This record gives sequence, structure tokens and C-alpha cells, in this order.
Amino acid sequence: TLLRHEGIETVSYATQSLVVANGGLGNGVSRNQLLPVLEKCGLVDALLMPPNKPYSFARYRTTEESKRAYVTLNGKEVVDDLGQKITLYLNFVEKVQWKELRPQALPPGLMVVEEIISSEEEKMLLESVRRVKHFGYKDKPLSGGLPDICESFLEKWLRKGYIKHKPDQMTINQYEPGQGIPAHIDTHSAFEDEIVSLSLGSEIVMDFKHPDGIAVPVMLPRRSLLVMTGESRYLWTHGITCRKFDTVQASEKSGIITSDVGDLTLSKRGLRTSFTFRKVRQTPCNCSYPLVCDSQRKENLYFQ
Ligand SMILES: O=C(O)CCC(=O)C(=O)O
Ligand SMILES: [Mn+2]
Ligand SMILES: [Zn+2]
Repeated sequence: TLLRHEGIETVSYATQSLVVANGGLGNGVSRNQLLPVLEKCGLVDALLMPPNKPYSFARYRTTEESKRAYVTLNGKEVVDDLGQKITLYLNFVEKVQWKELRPQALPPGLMVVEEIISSEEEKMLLESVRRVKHFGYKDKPLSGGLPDICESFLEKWLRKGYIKHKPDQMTINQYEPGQGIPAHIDTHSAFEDEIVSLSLGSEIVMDFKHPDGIAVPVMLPRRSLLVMTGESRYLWTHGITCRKFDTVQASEKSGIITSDVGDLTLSKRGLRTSFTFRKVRQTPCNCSYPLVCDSQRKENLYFQ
């Protein structure tokens, strides 16, 4: 979906314009970094770099040079602002155009309970102990169980209705200014459906992405309980992109804030600790999302 959903039509014959994948601004690729490369094949008439996009567009003076770029730059590697290693992929385009999408609701199933605990309770939970610690649990070897300070809050949560499935497994995640968790999807054949995460410490933004291309950055405020179930916990994937700052609604909002709707400002994330509670399931899964399911992808070598 690197460019299919994006509405980027590609052709199989050499043209003056190309499409550099992963060579975009929304990928930490600097113009002072990409251009010096692209010009290693010929005269570059223009270098289009749309904001918040994982790709850019390059046009050469003549298709001869543009053709040389397609053949000597595919597979090439470059360093982003983080200093990581990303692979560049080029392709010929007959028109420079793309699709802009702005989601208007959190992924189906995802819910965000705000101000679940008071400022005092937060301080407590914090002082009760990237770094990671497991509790409850390899669904065969388990431990004494979840701590007492948690068994309560949990009961209080399900007493209300914020969650209707008492967990038994917990994972502690503490992030420091710059850390983050790589996009993933909790194993289907492991933990039950409903999953909740209590985020304390400081604000942070998560990246939920639909398998087709719909990306939705959620805003997880302090003392808030992230509750994801259904399509959001099975199909969509979440993550935390490494960084020390991140765009936010320059106004009030625990949720999805898109661009071109008002004002944007920056915010530095501090120390963030999260309590992710899950419920291990004994039975195999049979959700409506077999493609991202290993419990279902096992009854057929095709997928394996
Ligand atoms: O929201 C968090 O940071 C914790 C949930 C999570 O993605 C995990 O630890 O698998
Ligand atoms: Mn997870
Ligand atoms: Zn499944």
C-alpha cells in the first residue's frame, strides 16, 4: 500500500518524472539529503516533497537521465533525521498527483477514556515501582498473579463498564524523551479480544494504521485509559514513532487531531509509563480478520 492507496498511478515505460518511496518528508528524509543523490544521475528539474508524505517526486531534464535513476537508485539506502536505514524505491509516473485523506473518527472499536484516575492516584501508581516488566506471565508458565494495587482499579473499572473482561496479564512500559514502540499488532492466538492501556506520566501520540493505508494518530493524555477492541485490536496496528516532540491541537482533546482544521503547535514528551492489561485466551481465534491472524493462518500452508 506504499503508494497504491495513495492514488499514485505508475507506468512501465521511462518518463521524465519518478516517485521516490520513503524519500519523502513524512519519512524524515531531508531535501539536503535526497537532492544531492538524485543529481548523481543527471539534471534535476524539480524535487516535489509534499508534507507529511512517505514519498517525493523527482523530474529530470530528459527521460534518459530519469531512466538511469530508476535503474541505479532502486534498493539504494539513505539516512533520515533519526539516522536510521531506509530503502528507496523509484518508479516512473506519467502524472504527479496523490490522494489526501483525513479520517473523521477513531478506528472502529477503539475508545479513549479520559481522566480515569485522579492526579493523586497517578502519583501513587507511578511510585509503585525502553524498560519493560511483565506480570501474570508462554501461557503455560504463570506467576502468583497481578499486584493488589491493580486488582482493585481493575475491579473498579469493570464495576462501571469501561471494560467487561477481567484481565490477568499486565505489561509495564516506560518511555523516555526519544524512545517509542515499533508498529505491531498483539497476537491474535494469544490474548483475548478487549485490551486496555493506562497511560501515566506525560502525553504521547500513537499511530494506528489500517492495512489499506488509513493512518490515524491518536492523542493519549495522562490518566487516560485506552480501550481497544474489535476491528481496532485485530486489524489496525498501533505504534509510537521515536521522537522528542510531536504536533498537537493548538487548542483544547483526547483523540484524533488532523491538519488544516485549526492551529498546530509542538509538545515535548516527558517520562511516560503505560500499564497494558490483557486477558490470555485458551481457545484458538476465529475473528473476521484471518489475514492478520495466525490462529487461522495455521490451517493452511498457503499463508505460512
Ligand atoms: O499504549 C502502550 O504504549 C502500551 C500498549 C502496547 O502497545 C504494548 O505494550 O504492546
Ligand atoms: Mn500492543
Ligand atoms: Zn484472529
